Amino acid sequence: IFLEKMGQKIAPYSVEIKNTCTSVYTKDRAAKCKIPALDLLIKLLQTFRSSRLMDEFKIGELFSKFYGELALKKKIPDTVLEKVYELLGLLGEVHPSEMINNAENLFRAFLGELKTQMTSAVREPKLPVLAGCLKGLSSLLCNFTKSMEEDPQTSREIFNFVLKAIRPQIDLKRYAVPSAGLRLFALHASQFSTCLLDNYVSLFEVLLKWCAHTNVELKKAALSALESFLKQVSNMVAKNAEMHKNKLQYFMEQFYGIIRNVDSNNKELSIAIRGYGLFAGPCKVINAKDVDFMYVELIQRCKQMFLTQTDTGDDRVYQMPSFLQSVASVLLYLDTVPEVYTPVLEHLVVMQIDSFPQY
Amino acid sequence: NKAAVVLCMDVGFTMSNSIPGIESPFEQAKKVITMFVQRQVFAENKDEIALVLFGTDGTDNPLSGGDQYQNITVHRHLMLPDFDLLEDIESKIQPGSQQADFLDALIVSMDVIQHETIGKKFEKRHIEIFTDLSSRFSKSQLDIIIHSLKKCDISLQFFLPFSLGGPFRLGGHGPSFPLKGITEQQKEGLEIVKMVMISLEGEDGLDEIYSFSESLRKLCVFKKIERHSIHWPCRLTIGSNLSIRIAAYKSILQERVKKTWTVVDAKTLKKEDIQKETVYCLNDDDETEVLKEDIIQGFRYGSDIVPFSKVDEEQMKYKSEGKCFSVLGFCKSSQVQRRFFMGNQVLKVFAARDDEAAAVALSSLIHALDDLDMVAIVRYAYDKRANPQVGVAFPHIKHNYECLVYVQLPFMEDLRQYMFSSLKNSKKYAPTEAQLNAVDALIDSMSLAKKDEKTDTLEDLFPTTKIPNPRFQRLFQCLLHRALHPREPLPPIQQHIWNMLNPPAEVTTKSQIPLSKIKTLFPLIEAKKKDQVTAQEIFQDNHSVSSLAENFRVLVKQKKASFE
Amino acid sequence: KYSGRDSLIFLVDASKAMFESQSEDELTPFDMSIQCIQSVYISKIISSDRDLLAVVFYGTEKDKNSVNFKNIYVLQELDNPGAKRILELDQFKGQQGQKRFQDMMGHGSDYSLSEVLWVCANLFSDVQFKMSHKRIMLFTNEDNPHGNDSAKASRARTKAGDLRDTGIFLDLMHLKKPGGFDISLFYRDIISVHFEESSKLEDLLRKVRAKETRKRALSRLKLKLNKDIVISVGIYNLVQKALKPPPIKLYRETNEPVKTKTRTFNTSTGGLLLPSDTKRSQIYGSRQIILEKEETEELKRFDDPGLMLMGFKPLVLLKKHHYLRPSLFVYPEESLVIGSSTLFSALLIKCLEKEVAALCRYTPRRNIPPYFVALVPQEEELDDQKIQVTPPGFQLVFLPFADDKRKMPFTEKIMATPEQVGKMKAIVEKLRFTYRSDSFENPVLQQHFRNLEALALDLMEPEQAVDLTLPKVEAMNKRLGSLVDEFKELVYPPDY
DNA sequence: GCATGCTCTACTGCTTCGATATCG
DNA sequence: AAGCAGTAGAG
DNA sequence: CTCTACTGCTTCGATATCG
DNA sequence: AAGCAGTAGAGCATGC
Ligand SMILES: O=P(O)(O)O[C@H]1[C@H](OP(=O)(O)O)[C@H](OP(=O)(O)O)[C@H](OP(=O)(O)O)[C@@H](OP(=O)(O)O)[C@H]1OP(=O)(O)O
Repeated sequence: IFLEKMGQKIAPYSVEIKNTCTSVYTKDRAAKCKIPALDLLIKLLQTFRSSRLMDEFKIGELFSKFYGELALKKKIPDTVLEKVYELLGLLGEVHPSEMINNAENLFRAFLGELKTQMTSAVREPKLPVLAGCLKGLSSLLCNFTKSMEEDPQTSREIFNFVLKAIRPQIDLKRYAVPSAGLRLFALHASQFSTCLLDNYVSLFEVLLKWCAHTNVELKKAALSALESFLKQVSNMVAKNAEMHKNKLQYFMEQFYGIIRNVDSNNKELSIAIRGYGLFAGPCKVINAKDVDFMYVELIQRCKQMFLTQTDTGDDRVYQMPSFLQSVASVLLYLDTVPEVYTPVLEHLVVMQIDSFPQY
Repeated sequence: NKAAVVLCMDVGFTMSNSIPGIESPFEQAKKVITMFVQRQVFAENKDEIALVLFGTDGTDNPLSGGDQYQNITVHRHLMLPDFDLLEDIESKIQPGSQQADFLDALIVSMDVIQHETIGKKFEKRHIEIFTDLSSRFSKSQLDIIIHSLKKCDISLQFFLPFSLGGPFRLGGHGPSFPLKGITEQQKEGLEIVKMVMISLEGEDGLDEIYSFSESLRKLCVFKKIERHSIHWPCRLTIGSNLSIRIAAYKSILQERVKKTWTVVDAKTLKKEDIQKETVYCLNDDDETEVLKEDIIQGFRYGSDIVPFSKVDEEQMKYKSEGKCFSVLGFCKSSQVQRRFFMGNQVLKVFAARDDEAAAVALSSLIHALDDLDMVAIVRYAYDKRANPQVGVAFPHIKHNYECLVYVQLPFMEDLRQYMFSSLKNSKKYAPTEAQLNAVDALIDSMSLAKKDEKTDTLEDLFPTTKIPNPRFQRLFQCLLHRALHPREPLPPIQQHIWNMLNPPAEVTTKSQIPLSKIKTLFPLIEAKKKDQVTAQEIFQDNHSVSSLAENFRVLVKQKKASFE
Repeated sequence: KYSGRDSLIFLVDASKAMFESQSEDELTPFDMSIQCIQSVYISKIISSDRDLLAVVFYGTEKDKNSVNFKNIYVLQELDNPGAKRILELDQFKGQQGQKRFQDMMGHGSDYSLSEVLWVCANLFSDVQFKMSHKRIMLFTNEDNPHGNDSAKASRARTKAGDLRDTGIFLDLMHLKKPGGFDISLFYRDIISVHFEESSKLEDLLRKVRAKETRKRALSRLKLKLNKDIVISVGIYNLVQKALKPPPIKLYRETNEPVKTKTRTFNTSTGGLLLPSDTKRSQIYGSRQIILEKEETEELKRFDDPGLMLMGFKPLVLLKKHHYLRPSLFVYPEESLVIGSSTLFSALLIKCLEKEVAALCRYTPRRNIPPYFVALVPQEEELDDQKIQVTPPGFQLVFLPFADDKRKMPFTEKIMATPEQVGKMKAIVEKLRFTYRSDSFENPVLQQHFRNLEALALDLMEPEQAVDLTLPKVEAMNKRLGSLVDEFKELVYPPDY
C-alpha cells in the first residue's frame, strides 16, 4: 500500500525491498507470508518497470530462484503457486533482455501446468493455479510472441487452453479463470488468428454471452475480448474475401439482428454498431457498392437517435461514442463522400463535443 | 521351479457360427485364453505355453497319418510366451468353417511332452482344452488315452461353453445354461467326458469341467498351475521344555502388484538419462547445502527435537532374541472377538511334513482346544529383526487336513475407545413398526444364500471370496492395450468385470418392490454438492448488405403457407 | 469440541505442613505431589502432547503472578509439555529438594484461597487456544483452610462459584493429614468420613505412555441401496496399529531441521526437470509399455467412493479364518442426509433378528479399486455406570479375493488317541488364564518411549520396560507340575 | 458507469492413514 | 536379514 | 570321480516417503 | 487424500 501511495519515490529503497521479499519467501513457512512477499515483488516489478533499477534487480537470478520452485514443487500450496506463475511471466514482460535464453523453458512450464490442470480426468482442477498460469502466459506473450506463422503448434495449444478457459459453465461462481482467459484473448487475439477464423461462431456466441454478465470486471474483460475478436476477424476477412463471404454474411446478419431488435440494453447495441462499422473493409472489397449504403443509413440512424428527434433527458447519449466510432470506421473505406450528409456528420460530432461532461 | 501348459482351442465349424442371444463361443474361448496367457506374461513367470488348434484348414503335427490326426496345427511350442502370442490370439487367430475331431486333440497333445521336453526337468504338465463336443470322434484310443497319461503323469482340464446346470450378459452367477444350450452330440460328448473322467480318477475329476462364463470369473485356469508357498520352520513351545516342531504357511495375504512403474523421461524414453538427488539445505537466507554426514536423526519430545543417533538407536533398542512361537496361555473362545484381529496375514501352522510324532502331538493339541471350546494365545516373532507380537491360534479341524490358524491380536496402544451415541435408547430415531416391516421385507427379498434340496447345505449365490481381483484384470488388459496399439487412449472396462462384480438378476429384479417401498417410507434429504467432477468434465464442453402490398403479392406468387 | 485441548493446573499447598513428615523412612507430601506432577508430565508428553499444563505454588513467600498478588508463585504458564519443564521440576525432589526450594521460593506465608483461585482463573483466561476441559488439581493436606476466619471462607466459596460458572472444575488430591482428612469442613462445597492418603495419587503415579488420538471419522461415505436410497455413514476405526513417531533429520552442530529438497534432473545437460516431461514405463523382456502419470491413475478407477449394497448373507458363510484387513466400524451421520439414522436403525435392528449381514462394494477414496466387504451388525453392551464397551453399528469386515488366498501342500491326517487328547486337555486346562483385551503391551514401542525419556531428561541410563509379551518359563513349568514328561512319553517315542 | 455490509465459499494448517518404493 | 537350491573346492 | 560352499535369488518385515 | 476448525474476501444485494 505504501508502494501504491508513493510510486517511483521508493526507488532508492527498492532493491532492499526486493531482497527482503525474496528472503521472506525462501525462509518463511506460512502461505499467509509467502503470498504478500510475492505480491510486493510483483508490484515492485510493475512499478519500477521502465528504469535503470532493473539491472540492480538481478532478474536472471530471480528466474532461477523461482524456476527451481517449480521443480521442487513439493506442495507449494495453491495460492503461492498462482503468484509464482504470475511472477515468472512478469519476469518476461519487464526486462526481457535477461530472459531470452529461458523463455522456451517457461512456455514449456506454463503449458505443462495448463495441460495438467485442464485435461485431467483424475481430480478437481485447482482454479488458483489456472488463473496464475493464464496471467503468466499473458505476460510472457508480450515480448516473446508465439504466432500462427512462426510455430503453429504452440499457438494452437495456447488457443485451445484459452478456449477451454472462457467456456460458460452453468452454476459458476468465482470468475477468475474466465476473466484471465478473456484478458489473454483481448491482449493477444492477433497471435492466434488461423485458430480464430475457424472457431468463429462458437467464439462469437461465447463472447456475446459473457458480455451480459452481472460482474463489472468480467463484463469489461468480455467487451475487450469481443472487440479484439471482431477486429482480428474483420482484418482476416478483408485480405481474402473470395473464400470468407459466408463468415462476412453471418457477422453482418448477426449485427443487423441485434440492431433491429428492441432489446438493445445499450451494451449489445453498442457492440452491434461498432462491429457493424468495423466490417466495412470486407464489404468494400466484396461488393464495392455496400459501403455507400452504410454511412447513409448509419448517419440516418445517428440523426434519428440523438440529433433532431429531441428525445433528450434519458440514457440516449451514452452510445454516441460507439455510433461516432462506427461512422468514423465506415467513412475511411468510402470514396466520394456524398456531401449531402456532411452537415449532419459535423453537427453530430459537435453534439458529441457538447455532451462531453455528462460521461 | 516351473511348469508347462499346452492349450487346445476349438476353431470348429459350429464353434463360431451361433450368436443367438449370447456371445459367440469361439470368442468366449478367446476371452478365457487371453485371461490365462496375459497373467502368465505379465507376472514374469517361467512357464511353457504351446498353442494348438483343431478345426484348422491347415495341419502340421508330428504324426498325421491318415484321416486321424487331421486339421490340427500346433501354433507354437513349449517356450516362454512373448507378446507375439498375446497379439496373435486376437489377430492371427481366425475362425474355421471346418468340423474336426475332438478326442484326437487330446492324443495329439499327448506327444509334445515326450518330444519337446526330452531333456529338460519339469515339475507340472498340463493340457487345457477348449472344446464344443460337436463332431463324430474316433472311439479307438479309449483305454490308450487313459493308461497313457497315468503312465506319464499328465494333468488335464476341460472346458465346455456350458457347465452341468435376466438376459445373458456374460454370466453374473445367474443362468449358467439357457433353455436350449445343448445339442444331442453335445449330450453324447458330455456323457463320454463325464464317464471318462470319473473312470480316469474316481470322484474328483468331475470338478475340472468349467464353462467359459464361470471360468472367466474364477482362478480355475491356474488351479493346477500355482506353486507352493514356502515354509516357516520353528518350534511351538508350550513351556520351557516341551517343543513341537512346526511349519507355518501364509493362508491369506493381500497380493499386490510386484512390478513398479519406472520413471522414464519424455522424448527419450530411457530410465537412465535422468537422475534424482535429494539435497539437504539449511534454513538460512541463502540455503546452504550440507552433506549426509552432518545429519543426525532426531525425535520429537514435546516441544523440542532431541538428538538420537543411529548407532545409539541400534545400541539402546528392543532386542527380540530370535524367532519364537511360544504359548502364553489358552483363554477360551468368545473372549477373543473377531473385530480385534490386527495383522496383514493369516498363518496356518502344520507340523513337519515328515514327523509322525509331531503330527500326533499337534493333533492332540488341536483336538483338545476344539473339545474345550478354547483357543490359544501365542507370541509369534518371525526372526531376530521382526518385532514380537501376540495373537490367537484357534482350532481348524477338517476331514482333509488339520492346522492351527494364527491371526495377530492388538496391543494396548492399538486400541481406540471412541464412545458412540446409543441408537436403541434414542427417542426421535426409533423407527415405526410399518417401517420395520418394510426393511424386514427388503432383507428377506435380498438374500444371497439359498438352501438347495438337501438337509442343511447352504450353498450361496454370488460368492465374493472366489472372484479374482478386478484390479489385475484391468491392469493386464490396459498393459495389453498399449503394448499392441500404442497410440490410442485407454479403453473402457470390460463387460465381464462388471458382470462378475454385480449381483445376479434373480436377486436384482426380485427386490424392486421393497426398494420402491422404503424409497417412499423413509424420507431422505441430502443438502450437498460438487462431488467428483473432474477437469475433463469441467473443461470439456464440445462432446450484399443492401438486402439486410406488393411484397405480400410476392409472398403469395412464389411459395407460401395456408392462405388469407 | 475436537480441536480443543485439555488444560490442567497443578495447585500445591507448599505452605508449612508438608515438610516435616512424621516417619523419616517415608515420603513427605511435598515430594509426593512433586513426584505425581512429574509423572503426569512424563505421561502426557508422549500420550497427548498437545494438552496444556501448569504448576502454581501458593503459601510461598515470593510471588510471580501477573496481578502481583501476595504469595502466589506461578512456576510455569499453561503450555505444551517439554523436557525443560520437567528438568525445572526435578530440582524440588527428595529430601534435598525442600532445601533447594526454600532458598528461592518461600514458605509458611499467609495467603488467600480466593486469590489463588483468581490466579488460576487468569491462567485459564490468558490461553489463546480453545480448551475442552479446564481442571485444577489441588495438592493439599490441611482441610479447613482459613480456619481462623470466615470472610476468607465465604470469599473462597464465592470465587469457586465464579470458577464453576466459566467451566473450571477443581478436584482436591488430599494428602495424609494425621488426624484424618475431614472432607466436609471446607472441601465439599468448593469442589464439584475421615480418610487416609487417597485413591487417585497412587494410580496417578502409574505412567501409561500410550498415545491417544481423538475421534476423527476417517471417511464420510454415502451408503446407496440402488441409486436412489442413499444414507450417510462415517467409517471409524477402533484398532489401528500404533507406530513409533518418525525421525527428524537435524544439523549436527546446531540440532536444527535441515529442509530436505529432492529434484529430478537429467544427466545429459544437468537441467532441472519438471513433472510434465517424464513418463512411466514398464519393461517386459523387450516390449516397453509407456503410460503417463495421469494414465497410471486411470487404471485403478472403477466406482465412485461410497458403499454399494449388494444383498444380504447369513454369517455362517463369513469364515473366521477369512481375514486380510483390520475391520472398520460404520455409523450413521445424520447431517449429510436427514433420516439416515432412522433407516440405519431400522436396518440394524432388523439385521439383528436373524444372522444376516449386508454385503457391499467398498470404495474408500476416489481412484481406488473396490473391495467386497461384509457389514456384520452388532448390538451394544453396557453397564449401569454407563460404561459401554461395544458401540452400536456395523463392523465392516474385509473379505479376500481369489488371489489373496494361498494353497497348502498335501499333509497326512495323523489323528490322536483319546488318551493323548484327554491328557492334552489337562495340559491346556492347567495353563488357562483370562484374556481381557488390553493386558499386553508393545515392547519395541515401550522401549522407544523409555529410551527417549532417558535421553531427553539425561537421567543416568535408560530404564528398561519390564517385558510382558514374553512367556514365564519357570512359572509355566511349575504350573504344569510333572506332567509334560509323561505326556511326551505317551505321545512321543522314547528317543531323541 | 458507486458505496456498504453480509453471507458463505474456498482455501490453509494440522493430523491421521494408507498406498507405494526401499532397505537389512 | 535369511534361507534352500543349482554348480564348484575336496584326495 | 561323490561329498560340502558361493552365488543367486527370492522373500519378507520394518522403514521411510508421498496423496 | 481426507477430516476438521478457522478465516478472509469474493460476489452480490441494496440503497428511494
Ligand atoms: O477349492 P474349492 O473348489 O473352492 O473348494 C473349497 C476349498 O476346498 P479345498 O481346500 O479342498 O480346495 C476351501 O478350502 P480352501 O482351498 O479355499 O482353503 C473350503 O473352504 P474353506 O476355505 O473355508 O476351508 C471348502 O469348503 P468346505 O470346508 O465346506 O469343504 C470349499 O468351499 P466350497 O465347496 O463351498 O466352494
